[PDB]
Amino acid sequence: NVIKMKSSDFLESAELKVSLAFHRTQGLMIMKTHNEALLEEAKMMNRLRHSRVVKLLGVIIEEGKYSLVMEYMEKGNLMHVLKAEMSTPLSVKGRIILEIIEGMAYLHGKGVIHKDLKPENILVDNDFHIKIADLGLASFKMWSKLGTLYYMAPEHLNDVNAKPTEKSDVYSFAVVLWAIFANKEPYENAIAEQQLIMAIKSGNRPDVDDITEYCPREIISLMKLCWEANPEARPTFPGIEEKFRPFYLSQLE
Ligand SMILES: CN1C(=O)N[C@H](Cc2c[nH]c3c(Cl)cccc23)C1=O
Repeated sequence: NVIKMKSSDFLESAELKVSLAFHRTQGLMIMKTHNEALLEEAKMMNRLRHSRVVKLLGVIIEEGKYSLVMEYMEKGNLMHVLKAEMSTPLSVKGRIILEIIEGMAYLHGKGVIHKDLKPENILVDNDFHIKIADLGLASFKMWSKLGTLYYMAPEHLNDVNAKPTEKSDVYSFAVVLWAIFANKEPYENAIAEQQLIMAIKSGNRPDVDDITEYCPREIISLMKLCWEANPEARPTFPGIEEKFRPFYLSQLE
């Protein structure tokens, strides 16, 4: 069940519009700050309970304040971790890839298409374990009513009519795979938003040759399959896991 929280249960906040908040009992939490259906959508999102998914612990529904309260991941997002001293060994990277696949397969099993999967939505703890988050509320309908295109499937670029599918998340994952090995955002040479959109829609993808740090040939083949222009040519997350998991256990531990 979802917990109705009061802003009096918090001692102070600091904007990391997300914010770190200190609860007087449950400790550290993240706070992101139609009255009736808002709490039912909170109950629905509170059902997303998995080890690789940031849990919605509670909601603040007060006169003037409407906030979503989530579990805190002490290291921040994936990109910030990757750029902070690029020591991150290959076996840890492979483990992060496997955890992302597991979280995405869980979400799709609950009928949830993310739509905004990117390193900014992959949060990290002190042991380098990850959880998928939806900080921009891409998967919300009521709560959302009250460099980002790098991870967007070409079918949605310049086409808002296109219904997002489970294959839209597979494409985002493919670009996340490239970013994990490159330790940076793709398309550094792109000059304009319009040219980048048209280049991607015409077949352009992140530079596979721009990975100075070693990346196994099998992972490069996987990202090339996941970022295929035809959504139907992309594999599903359990299909990715069925090939990645045995590679991870026999080559990366
Ligand atoms: C904003 N928010 C989260 O990041 N985690 C919780 C639960 C949640 C809702 N939608 C999610 C998606 Cl699409 C991915 C991971 C967690 C969630 C939440 O409310």
